[PDB]
This record gives sequence, C-alpha cells and structure tokens, in this order.
Amino acid sequence: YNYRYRLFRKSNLKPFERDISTEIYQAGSKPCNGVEGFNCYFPLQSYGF
Amino acid sequence: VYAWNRKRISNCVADYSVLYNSASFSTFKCYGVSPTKLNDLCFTNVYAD
Repeated sequence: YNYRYRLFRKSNLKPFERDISTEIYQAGSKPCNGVEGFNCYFPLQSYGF
Repeated sequence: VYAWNRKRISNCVADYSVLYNSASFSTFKCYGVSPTKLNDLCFTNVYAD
C-alpha cells in the first residue's frame, strides 16, 4: 500500500514535469485552508495493492 | 437498498453543477469523475433508484 499517485491538480503537468505538493485540494466550494471537508480533500492516494 | 428496482432519468437537463455545490445529502461518491466534470457530460439516460 506504499505506492503513491495523484487524483487532483489545478492543471495537468508538463513533459517530464514533477510536483512534490501534498495540500488539501479545494473544488472552489470553500477556502478550506489545509483541512478536509465537503468539496475539499487531500489529493494524493496510494493503491490497494 | 439490496433488492429495489431502478429506472432511467432522460430527455431533461442534468443539474450536476448545482448538485456538486449543494450539500443535499450527508455524503456522495462517484464511479466516473467528480460531479463538476459530470456537469459537462451526457447519456441516453442515467439509470437510478
């Protein structure tokens, strides 16, 4: 279960671009300021391996 | 909920944009994209129950 990938980003990444950012992503519904809630969630996951 | 029937919603405009913003239920989750992305889509019908 250690293998990480990203579900949400403000734009798609460029050729051989990379992004270390964790954050809580906000879908414009509320400025949730680094804590989860309705329409705002942590954007990294790891697989159900 | 284990044994009920379901039927198509069709030929009328999918309010998924308002359905994404609205806290109309205690939780929601999706097989395809987020509801804001579903607000850009179409189908012959959505089967529902």
